[PDB]
Amino acid sequence: TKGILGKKVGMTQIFTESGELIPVTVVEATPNVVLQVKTVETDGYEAIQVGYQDKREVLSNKPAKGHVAKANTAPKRFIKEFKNVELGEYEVGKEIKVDVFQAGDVVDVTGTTKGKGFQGAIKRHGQSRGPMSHGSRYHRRPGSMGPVAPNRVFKNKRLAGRMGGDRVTIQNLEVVKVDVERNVILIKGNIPGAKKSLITIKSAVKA
Amino acid sequence: NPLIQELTQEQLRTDIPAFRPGDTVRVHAKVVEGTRERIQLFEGVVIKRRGAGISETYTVRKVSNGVGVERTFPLHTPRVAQIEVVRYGKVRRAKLYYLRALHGKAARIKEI
Amino acid sequence: MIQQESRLRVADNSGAREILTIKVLGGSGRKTANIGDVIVATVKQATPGGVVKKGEVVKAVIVRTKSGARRADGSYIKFDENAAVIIRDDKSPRGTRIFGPVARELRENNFMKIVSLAPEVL
Amino acid sequence: AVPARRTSKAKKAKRRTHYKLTIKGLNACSNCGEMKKSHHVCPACGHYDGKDVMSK
Amino acid sequence: RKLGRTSSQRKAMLRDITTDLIINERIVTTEARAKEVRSTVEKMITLGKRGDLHARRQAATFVRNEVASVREEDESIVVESALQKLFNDLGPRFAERQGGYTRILKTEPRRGDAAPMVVIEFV
RNA sequence: GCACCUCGAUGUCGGCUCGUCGCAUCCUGGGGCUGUAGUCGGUCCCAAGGGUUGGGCUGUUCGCCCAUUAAAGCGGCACGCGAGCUGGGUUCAGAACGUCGUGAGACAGUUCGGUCCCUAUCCGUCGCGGGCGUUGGAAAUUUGAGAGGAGCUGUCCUUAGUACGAGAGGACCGGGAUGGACUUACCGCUGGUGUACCAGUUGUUCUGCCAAGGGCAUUGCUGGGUAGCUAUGUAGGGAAGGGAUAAACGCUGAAAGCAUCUAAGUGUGAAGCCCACCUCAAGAUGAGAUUUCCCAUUUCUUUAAGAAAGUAAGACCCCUGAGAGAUGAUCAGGUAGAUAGGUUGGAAGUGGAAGGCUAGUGAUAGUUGGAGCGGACCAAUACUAAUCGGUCGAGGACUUAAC
RNA sequence: UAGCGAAAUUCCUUGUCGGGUAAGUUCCGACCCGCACGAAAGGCGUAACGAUUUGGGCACUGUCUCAACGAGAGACUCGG
RNA sequence: CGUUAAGGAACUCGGCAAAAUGACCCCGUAACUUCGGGAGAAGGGGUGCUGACUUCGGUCAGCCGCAGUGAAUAGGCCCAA
RNA sequence: GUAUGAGUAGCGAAAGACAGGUGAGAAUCCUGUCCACCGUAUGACUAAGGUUUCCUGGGGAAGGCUCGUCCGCCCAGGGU
RNA sequence: UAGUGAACCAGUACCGUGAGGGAAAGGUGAAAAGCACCCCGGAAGGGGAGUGAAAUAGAUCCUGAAACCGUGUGCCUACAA
Ligand SMILES: [Zn+2]
Repeated sequence: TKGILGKKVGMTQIFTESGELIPVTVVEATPNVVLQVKTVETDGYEAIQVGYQDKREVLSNKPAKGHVAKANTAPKRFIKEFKNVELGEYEVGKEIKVDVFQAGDVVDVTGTTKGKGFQGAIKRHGQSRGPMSHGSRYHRRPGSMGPVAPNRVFKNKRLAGRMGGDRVTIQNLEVVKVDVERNVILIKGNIPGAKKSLITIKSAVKA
Repeated sequence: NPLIQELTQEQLRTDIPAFRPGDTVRVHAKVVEGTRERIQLFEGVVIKRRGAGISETYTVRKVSNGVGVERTFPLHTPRVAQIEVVRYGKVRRAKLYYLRALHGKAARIKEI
Repeated sequence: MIQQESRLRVADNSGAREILTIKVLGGSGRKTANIGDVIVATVKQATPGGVVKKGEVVKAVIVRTKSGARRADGSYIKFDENAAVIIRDDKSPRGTRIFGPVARELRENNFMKIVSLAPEVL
Repeated sequence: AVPARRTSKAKKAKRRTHYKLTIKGLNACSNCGEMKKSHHVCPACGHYDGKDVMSK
Repeated sequence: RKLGRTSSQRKAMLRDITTDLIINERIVTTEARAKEVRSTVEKMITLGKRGDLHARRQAATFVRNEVASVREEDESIVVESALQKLFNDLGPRFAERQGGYTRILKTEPRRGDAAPMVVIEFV
């Protein structure tokens, strides 16, 4: 239901009111413009478009500025949706500010990972080595392709092929502060993402 | 750096004295057995600093009953009452890791 | 980070000095152990007299690792040896004296007859 | 290993559809109309930015 | 950075190239060497501005110790030694300029290797 | 056992890496009986979802032994896998012992040492691009036909010293706390690396000399170390539920005036099946859906779904680049500019620069001063470099019904 | 005969007892039912010597638990 | 080719390969024996710069660094068969 | 004689950079400067062996594992 | 590719210390009348103009097949084992 996108800044520490150290990430936000309302009568499901930043006017198109123009804002970059929300309560062109997650405290964080190029068959899957001495020649290889009888190779025998670039949720994290005047949520733990990327933040599914 | 130093100015302690690595220091740390709160004491030698702002740290070495004991601390805890600079030292290094292999009448530091 | 075929020391008056580990009890393939864990172990070197002699299957508990534990404050303890104290599975030592400082994290594990014998409980 | 068979006449000309050469970025000058590469000093003109650079 | 060679050979190269542009003020080389020479020449002329130091006693690393650049006589054959030219000519030319003392142009590929080439000037 | 099969040449069993399948089930899950008081057990039925340890002695298939664990399953895949590895042992040429042979020599008797080649063409598998189609031309947001992942479990407290027992001992069903193994993501902490960062120091050489500095000696060696990448570090994960079932247990009820879970009708019922959790997904040629943008010259070929040409919306070529990267792609920008380099400030990080003064006969010490130096990190600034330009790109077929 | 003896020789065999190890069919010490040791195709001891074969300790360590980072050449892109 | 936390033969047929010792001066040195040896047995200590004293040889005082044959070259040892 | 493999593997241990020359044409030839390597040898003198490779002036069809105005290569003259 | 191994400067070139072994390679037209002169190009090479009955007989020179490599086009091909 509750949902705010945003950026990724870095890592900090916070003493809580009992005095314990806690590792803390930093997520920003902005004003938060609702773009369309999708109904069953026209689209067969129910959702809400949402998008967070301000492009310059040089960097968009006449279709984008026609699509934004029923909310009277600048053209915005990161347009996404949100499902599973009971609507009411949502006009075209509102602002879903940082106020929503004051005591939410259980949150799914869905970033997108880094990227690491081609890498070996170990670093994807943790397959162990072979021996580095006693005469061998089998230091860092991906194993054997299977048995002999089927005259082929089965599928999902994992080999080399680029690390990272796919999107990963993490379930059931806590919220520490909500700083409305500076547009910052603080989260315990670790968010998948490079800096300046997107991060979606939702109220968690598993209660 | 810009928002981080904004968001963490409430919790930076300001009343911490100035000490260089190589200075003997007491630590009036707090010991929490749940309800009870008593105050232990170190008297060691300061070896580390790690400049980071919010989360700098430092180490202290006793020599208690023949066995060396080393304990780090972050600076900005509410669970440290005071820090008492006691002595000073002629030291030309920044991190004094060479003290582990020494004993007694050889791990001495000079005084200023 | 103490494993199989790793040599501790004895901090008792129980006639043993240096011990090899055998296993890392509790679990089904646990690799390492930290302060407050239980070892099956056997005495290598010994002293004349004393109760415990060489070649005995002997349980012990780690005091003073060289990579001690995080506390929830934020401090870390790091000693300069390894040590063990031979235990009757009553959680009660065999000797009547313990040498050297002893880290506090035995109190979570209820070795309350050992901690009241240490010179300094750190 | 070792090739199993002769590859036919067709698979040559089905591999070699990506063994092409291409020219990129030919523009007219501002001073002679001669097709010379963009973001590059015009060789016969000597006239980058409308300024003669190759000067002694 | 840009790796080109082993470690000490890059230091040899970037001392060799950047004492030209101090004697000749024009160089024809490739792309990558030109961008490293951007960085190093603009780091050395700002030692050219001070005149202490320490301006002398830091410029005695990235400048070849003596390479004469003599077009001068009063009644002698007096010598400008490729560092004295920094602390006499190139220093006070840029008393009002901030950073950015170099231009790079894009001429032709070389005949033998098709390596694309570059002229570096100052102004 | 037989000799169809491979002699113009198909390597032996263990071990390493990597798995996969069957169920005659080793643990966990659900049941029936008991010569089942309780705690334990014995046997049989359903059930393949996950898991199944480190060592010591043998070349070892076998095995025996130590210590653990919920448990340390049985088999197939050329007794799995040498164009992936080991070459250990058995099966080359040397030599020796026991036994046999008159003798050259021999022994599934034994002991030491012994040359294992291959630059992937096709299918296969893992990743990534080009073209076309998707029936006017484009920019974005999605539904899910299908498919993959994940599926484990211990210990303690309380109900309770209760039920059961003469005692000895000692629960089912519930609630809570906390670990092992595995696994997703990240660098604030603990640590590692960090060869264009800082300092010390030996030899010799060079910048004329003293002072100050470069070159070479594995980066000369030694002590620290930023970003980036990292685990043994940090945080999280398997929760809770729904529907139809298996073995088993019934309710009602006759065939067969009783009985009886079954033929008519109606239920309970497992880590298993289908959902629920995460990911991919319209080349799903059955090519889906919504929002927004753009509206007409010449030739007649004979007007047909004709050709040819300049455009609109928009994309590309080229250039500065990294949060991306084998190349191509992706993403940030291109003077309506902070895209990179420099400049001015800082920060991490070394630990007190050069010059000069004082104290010392000297090596050296103090002070001018937390000084000097400062790769990737943080802000401000158009000074230098992305100017000039060019290429591609629609005018919207037919039938029928409803209006 | 002396002298040795589960041996470079022993099928049964991992003979039996002692030592060494948490655990030792390999090693060392002893016994004798030597399948089938034995006196110049020499028997039994032996200091020094051995790029000889076998068993065990100290010190040291990426061989290992379990991997991580950096440098150079090849691999990749463009020209011959 | 260079470096590594904690552990230090758990790898393996086998410590194969790497790591560790290595220069000069001084103290000290076993069983056994063919009396020559073993023996560099094992195990330890010192090294830089300045001043004075000194016949010779070194001593005494002082100074600095984590480390003073500061780089390169230069034996791992013991117990049994 | 010509294909396929395929415009793939390889291009046979080592440090170069710039300015000015000549020329139809230059990273590869000439000259200048700085840097770097060996230095019980990559320095000097001779015995075998080779048999004109020596010097001067021209040339770029083939050889040189690329290019080449250059060469121990081709042409002409000449030296013990 | 026959006929001597050798129709051509063949027991030669080349291979082995040596005894020995041992190749491939014929054809312009009748007559060299073998392309003066002009243009591109450093040259090679080519296009005109000529000699010639013929130059698609231009010196690798009568005729000139096949594999192999190219250019242009009438028909077909992007849900197919
Ligand atoms: Zn022009």
